[PDB]
Parts: sequence; structure tokens; C-alpha cells
Amino acid sequence: TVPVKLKPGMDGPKVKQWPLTEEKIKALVEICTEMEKEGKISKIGPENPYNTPVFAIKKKDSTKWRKLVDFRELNKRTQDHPAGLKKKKSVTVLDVGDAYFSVPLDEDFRKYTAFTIPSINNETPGIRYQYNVLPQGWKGSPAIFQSSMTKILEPFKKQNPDIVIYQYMDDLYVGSDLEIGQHRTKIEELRQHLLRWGELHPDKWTVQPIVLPEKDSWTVNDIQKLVGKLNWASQIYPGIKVRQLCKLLRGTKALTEVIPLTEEAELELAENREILKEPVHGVYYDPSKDLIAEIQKQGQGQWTYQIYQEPFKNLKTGKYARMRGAHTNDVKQLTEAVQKITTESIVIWGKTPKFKLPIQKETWETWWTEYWQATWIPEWEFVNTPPLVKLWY
Amino acid sequence: PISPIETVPVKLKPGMDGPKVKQWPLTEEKIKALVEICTEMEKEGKISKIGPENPYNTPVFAIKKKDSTKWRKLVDFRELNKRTQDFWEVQLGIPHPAGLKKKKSVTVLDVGDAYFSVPLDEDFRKYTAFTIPSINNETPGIRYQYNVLPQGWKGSPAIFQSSMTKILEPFKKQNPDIVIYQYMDDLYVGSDLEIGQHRTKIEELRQHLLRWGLTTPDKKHQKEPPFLWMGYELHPDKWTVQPIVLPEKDSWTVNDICKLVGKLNWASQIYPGIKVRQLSKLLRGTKALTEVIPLTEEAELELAENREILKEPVHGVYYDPSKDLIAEIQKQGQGQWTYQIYQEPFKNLKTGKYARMRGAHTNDVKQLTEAVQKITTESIVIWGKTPKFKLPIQKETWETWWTEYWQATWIPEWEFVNTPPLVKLWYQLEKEPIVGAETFYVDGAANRETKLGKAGYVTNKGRQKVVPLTNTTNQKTELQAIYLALQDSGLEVNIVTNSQYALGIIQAQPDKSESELVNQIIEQLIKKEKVYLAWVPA
DNA sequence: TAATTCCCCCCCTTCGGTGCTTTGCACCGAAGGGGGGGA
Ligand SMILES: Nc1ncnc2c1ncn2[C@H]1C[C@H](O)[C@@H](COP(=O)(O)OP(=O)(O)OP(=O)(O)O)O1
Ligand SMILES: [Mg+2]
Ligand SMILES: [Mg+2]
Repeated sequence: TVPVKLKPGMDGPKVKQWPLTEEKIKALVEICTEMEKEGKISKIGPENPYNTPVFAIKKKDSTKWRKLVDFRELNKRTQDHPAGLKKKKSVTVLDVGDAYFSVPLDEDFRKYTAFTIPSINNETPGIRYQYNVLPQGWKGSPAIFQSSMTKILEPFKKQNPDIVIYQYMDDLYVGSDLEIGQHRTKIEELRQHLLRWGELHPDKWTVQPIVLPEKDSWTVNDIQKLVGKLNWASQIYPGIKVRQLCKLLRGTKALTEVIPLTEEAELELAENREILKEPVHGVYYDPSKDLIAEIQKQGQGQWTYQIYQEPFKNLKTGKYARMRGAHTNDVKQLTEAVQKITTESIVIWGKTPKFKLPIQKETWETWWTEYWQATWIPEWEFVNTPPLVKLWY
Repeated sequence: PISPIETVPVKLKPGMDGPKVKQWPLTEEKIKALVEICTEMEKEGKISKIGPENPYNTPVFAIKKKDSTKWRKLVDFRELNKRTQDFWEVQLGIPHPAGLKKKKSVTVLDVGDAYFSVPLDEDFRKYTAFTIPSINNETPGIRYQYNVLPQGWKGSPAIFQSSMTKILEPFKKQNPDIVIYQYMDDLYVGSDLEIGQHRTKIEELRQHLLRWGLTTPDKKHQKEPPFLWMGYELHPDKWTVQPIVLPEKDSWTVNDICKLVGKLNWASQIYPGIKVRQLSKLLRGTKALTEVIPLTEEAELELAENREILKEPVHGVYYDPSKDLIAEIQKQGQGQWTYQIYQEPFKNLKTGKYARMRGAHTNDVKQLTEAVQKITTESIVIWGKTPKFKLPIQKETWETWWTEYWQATWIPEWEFVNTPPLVKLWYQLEKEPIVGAETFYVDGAANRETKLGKAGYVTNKGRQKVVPLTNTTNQKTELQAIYLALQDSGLEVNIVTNSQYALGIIQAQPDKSESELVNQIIEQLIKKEKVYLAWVPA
């Protein structure tokens, strides 16, 4: 529906292309020949000064390749929520990206959707294409098919006004409160309805509290480890004094010396435990500000993450345990954790988060495409300094 | 002749008119050659005479053409380049002979007058006007404009590359069993056919090229081995680089050092063991590129070793997709590494080195990971796959490093090879306090105005020592206090600090640094037997 | 003098950004300079 126009003052994407492997190159060439043959893309020349990267991914249990375009710089330069999806037994995601390849794109705008395919050993200069139809990945592409979308799943929606469906990018999140053998049947009926006309469990999500250590005997080192935690926790939870636990930390003593706890200190410790078992009060979601997601590595295939909009005001805290590449591959686990966090964030709030990845840049850019299996790409930045003692979470 | 290929439409940036730069006085020997070349081009129709209806002008000049008695005519189009719209380049790298495969027949071809065979957009021809000044003095000057792609313009190479690809595609469609490498106008053709049937295919390719207005003169048509291609000499079963000549002088300037370092870097792709760090350190702090630089003793040794390395004939081999890629890494010390990529023992596909220093503080494991990543990326461009690594690090060392590191890191399929020196970590910090050792509560503060500070400590037994400092910042007194604790203690020691900066530096287990204080602390940490570091809020 | 353009690599230097609290010190990342190679 004639997308038209970029953001005022912006120019367009000018991102270079990263090298690929032989299998990805072969798959991309095979896909692009067929795509050009059907009029979806057209060859262009060097007079177009815009470019975006592309690559390929093999979807799980399908034994076929899919082509992905990094349309992240185009989205930020382009001009122009169901709060019941989190409370749902079973939620399924379906691919509806193949629908966009029938609506043509505006003649004025298709110059911005340019990409280049490299060659092995630089035997030939790269081949360039541009899109003639709506592409998969752009933020303005689903916002055009939306008016036509409001009418496709209506013969399935008004029949049962209990199922909640919400669309992000090329993905359809559908949720009900049916049994795992009947929700699947309803999803199959939806699949059939889609075919003729042209498994998540959100209720098992919980926050991760902050736990103070429990012990019978406390050394000077143990008390020092605790006061350093209470001082940091006082930022999130105003009202913690931690002024009697530091009174028995006066003077120079051996780190392994046992200090008996004063009853006043015991009362203070119990009260501070009590003020740590309750949720933080005074945190709300601002729809205008952006989300930030921090990830910390805990070892033995364990990771922790925090989602917040303002510092010390956490919207969500969680922990991820490994299942693939067990204590053998770290980039694989980090990629899976990033995908899981992004999926969780789209179901709530609605905006994808910006990640503070605890990795070096070069290794991530080298190996992240070998395990990615989603169709969206969140924006991310890399941290370099050690975060902290990292035992807060 | 001129190709019948379509022209690429180009335009100027909004608000810009066009160059009007006058021509600088040219020398007579250059003027005569320019006049002759222009007369021939006008006879062939590559340039057009222009009159008083064109207000634009741009200076022209000429240079010599490699190993020939001919001239190359160039135009200084810097202003037009400034006002010309932006392009996207399509050349993304250079082919490498190690990525080639063994073929039974090979031919190398070159196109004569490459740029002058591609037309230029008609509406853009008025901005390319130039004038050829008269010999000494006579006429005001003959003014021309370009009908084809000029040499010196920012858009010519991409246009020519795209046009050449467009021309070549139909022939490659009908002959999928013939390998063609194209770089600008240079063509390498390889086939598994007999020589008699290879010559006929080459003649058909030449006729196809001629039908599009591109000529391939017999002077630059190579038919017998060895073949000169992209700076390499290709033989039926091996390849090598064209001869590399190193300057041999007694007085060295900064420019000579720069050129020698560049030549050694170029030669390090097939000759194993090239080191340039000792020569490269001399470039720091120097300003003028004509200043005599006295060679040190660590640089003369490097030069003598590299000179001996290049005295032996060294060749590579071609790629065999039916076998495995093996990359073996060795350490040379002082943050330098070498690597060899091969498929069969003692037959290198290629060699290389890595000597980048990233970060203020590092150890041997991080540099090894960086080298592995660089080799992985390079092997994907040339061969499209990742090789098997032979690393001089024990599996237990890597296992105990990557599990306790706060970042995420990985190394592809690799196995340990026992070749000294090995990679290892030189000290480890205790996870629990040591029972029966001093505590050493240290502290250090400084004043930001007078830039003065102090760094002291105190222990549980009762020992104290205070040392005033000068010309130090706030985050240096903490390191000095930690060093004081490490110095005035025994072999096993607990340490309690108030600073996260020093603790974060120390916990990464560095062994080299750009700071002398950190280098002192590293040696004091290696010296001790059991160390525990603890942090406490102020 | 002496004059040009595009691409790949290496090595050294400046300045901007960030962000921890230390409001400017310390660390990192891009762009620019020099050199090599190709056309
Ligand atoms: N120094 C240079 N400046 C600008 N363009 C150049 C330069 N060297 C080469 N090129 C470009 C323009 C040439 O037409 C093209 C091919 O180079 P080359 O084959 O050496 O010359 P050529 O094809 O013009 O003449 P020849 O008849 O000798 O082959 O590369
Ligand atoms: Mg040539
Ligand atoms: Mg030529």
C-alpha cells in the first residue's frame, strides 16, 4: 500500500556484506535464481549507493534453507498491545512471511532494499539485486499487509473469541487454554484455513529473587561478602540501613576469624531478609522509552538476565539453563539465550530489547550466524569491562 | 572498437554545477604524446571536439605504462569526483592461487584498451571536457570531451566491472565446465580438456568477446607455462610469487623502513617465519620520512633472519576438495604467532603470521583465540570452509580457562600438538581465603588538584607501612598499595582492597601489559604460591 | 615539485564516545596517515 518516504533527514542503508561459507553461497544462489525468475527481485548496477547484508539459515527439522536480510538500519530510518497473551497455557508461533511476496513495493522506495551476493575466492565481482515486492524483515512491510491481514483470520477469530493472536514481523503468536492435544488440532484447523485462502508455555515464567546466604557460623570474610551485597541491594530497595552489620566489621582481623552475631545484628539481618522477599514497588512500563537486556555468565551452563528501562528499576529478572552444546559451546548457548529472551520480550510489552552481550565482537560476528534460527534480529552492543563480582544474581 | 553495451545513467549531486579548473603547464615530451594519443582517439571516435559552448575544463596529464614504450593518459577529476553521486563498489577481494584447483589446460588473456571500449552516459559527457595546451605557444588550445569511460573518474571501475560481467555471463551459461576467473579485464581460463580441444574453446571465447567490441591482442595472450597471474607464477603442479627484491643499503630512512616492512608483509604469505616487529617499532615517534634512523641490534637480527628465509625457493600447492584442511599454529614470542595451512604433510597451501596487540593488558590465551578467529575468517573467504586446528595448548589448560572466564569464548575442532613453547597460565587466584596467613588491608588516596597521593596498608598482626606518592592519579594509588602488600608479605597472603578497578585488572590473569606497575605486579604474583583477593565497600 | 581512480592487506596516531563516579581518568573503537600487492 505505497509505503513511501524515509525519516526526515535520513539517507539510507550503506552496510557492507560479510563473507559466507560454500554451502550458504550455493543455497543463496539457488534461491535467488528462482526468486528472480518469478519477478520478486531484479538485478541492479553500481549506480545504486545502498546495500544491506544477507545470509542463509537452515530451519530445524526441515532440511531446507531460508534467506535472511539484515534490515536493521532501514527500520530505524523509516517513518511510520494485547495484555492477555502472557496469561495463556499454550502459545504457538507460525511463519506467515510467505504472504508478503505477492504485494509489490512502491517504485520510489525499492532502491533502499539492495543487497549483494559474494563469491568463493572472489572469482567474480558480487551480484546485486533489489526487491520488487514487500521484503521479509522490514518493519514497514507487515504494517502494510495489516489491513489485508485484519480480514484473513476473521473466519477463524469471531467463531471463538477466546484465542488471542498477535503478529510481530513475519511471526504469528496464537494462544489458547486448551489441552496439548486439542490446541494442536485448533492450530491445524488454522493452518488448513490459511492454506485454502491462498510450543510456548507463558504461564511457567517466574522472576528470580535475591537470596541472602544462610549459615550457622559466620567469619569476617563471610560478613564482608554480605555487607558488600547489602550495599548494592540498597540501591534497588531503598530503606536498607546496613549500619549494625558494619559495626562488627571494625578493626583489622583475620579473614577466617569467627565473629559471633549480636542479637541486634540478627534482628537487622532478619528484617533485611524480609524486605528482600517482596517485589520492588514503583516500577512501571513507559511505552515511549526503550528496553535494555543485560546477560551475565554464571558458569556450568548457567546464565542470568535482567530487563529494565531505567537503571536499578528492573522490569524482569530471569535465569537460563543450557540444553544444547552442553558445556562445550558458549556462543551457541548465548545465541539460544538471546533468542529466548527476545521471544519472551515480544509476548509482553511489545518492543524488542537492546542486548548488552558479554562477549567479544569478532567471535560473535564470526559464529552467531551458524546457530541463529529466528527471522528477526535485535540490535545489540558488546560489553568489555568485567561487570562486577557477579554474585548479586 | 566501442562496445554496443548500454550506458549506466549517472548524475551530479543536487546544487553542484561542474568543474572549471584550468590546465597547468605541461612539458613538451608529454605534450607530443598527449597530442598523438588524442588524435588517434578522435580518429577512432572515443573523444569529441568541443567548442565555445562548453564552460567546463579539467587538467590532464600522462604517465608511463609498466614495461612498455606507451603512455597512459589521466585526468585529475578531483572536483568532479567531489560533486559526483555516490556508487556501490562490487569488487570485494582478490583471488588467491591457493584457492585454485588442478586443471589439465590453462590460458591467461588480457583485454586491450579496457576503459576506452565502454561508452559513457550521454548527459554526463559535458562535464568531462579538457584542453590540450599548444607546444610552447601557438593556439589557445584544442578542447575535447569524453565519449567513453575516462581514467581518473571515481565511477569508471565499477561500471567497467559490471559491464564485463554482463558481457561474460552468456558465454559462461553455455560452458559450465570451464573455469573463468575475471579481475577487471584480466581473464584466467582453466579446463580439463585436451590441448587441441582447449584451443578451439579459447578461440570461441575470443570471438564472443570481439563481437562485443573487446579485443584480445596476441601480445598478452599466454599459452605455455609458467603463467603470470596477479603477481604469481603458476606451474602445472605448483605456484609461487613473482621475485621479491629487498633494498640493500647502509643508511636507512623512515620511508625505506616503511617500504621494507610492506615488502616483508607481502612476502609472508608463502615464506614461513617472517618477523617484522623489531623493524616496525622504529616507526614510533618519528615524523619526517627522510630522517636517518639508526638500526638497533634487535632489528638487524630480524633483518638477517628474514634475509636467510627468502634465499630458498618456496612454492605452494593447489586445493583438493577431496581432502581435509589443516592449520597448525606456532608461537614465536613477544606476542607473535605463525601458522601454516596445508592438506598433506610438508606441502603447504599457504603460510601467515599474526602480531596484533589488542588491549592494554592480555595473556597468551586471548591472543591465541584472536589468531584462531583471524585464520578462520581468512579460510572462509579463500576456501569456504573452516580447517582443523593444531594448537600448542593443553586441553586441560583451555578447559580450566574457558570455564572460569566471565566472557563467552570458543575454539573450533582442534587437537593438541606437543611443540614447545606451550601456552599456559602463569598464576591462579584462590577461591577461598587461606587459613593462617596475613590479611593486608590496603588503601590509597590522592588529591586531584596537587596531583599528590599516598598508598599504605595494615595487617592483622600489627605491621603498617605508608609510602607517599607524587604525580599520580586516584586509580594508581590502589595499584601501588596492592604492590606494597605483595612486596612486604610472604608466600601465602590474603589481600583486601577497596577498588574494583585494580581487582578487575588482576582477576583477568594478565602476563603482559603496557603499564610498568602492572608488569611489576604480574611478576610478584607469579613469584607467590597462594594468593587470595577480596573486595570491600568503602 | 608533481600531480588521477577503485579494491585487498599491515602498522601507527587522534579524537570521540562511554561510564564510573573519578568529572575528567582510563579504555576502546573508528578513521585517517604511511607502505605492499592487483587492474
Ligand atoms: N594507474 C591507473 N589509473 C587508472 N586506471 C587504471 C590504472 N591502471 C589500470 N587502470 C584501469 C584502466 C585500464 O583501462 C584498466 C585495465 O588496465 P590495463 O590492462 O593495464 O590497461 P589498458 O587495458 O588501458 O591497456 P593495454 O592495451 O595495455 O591492456 O584498468
Ligand atoms: Mg593487465
Ligand atoms: Mg588491458
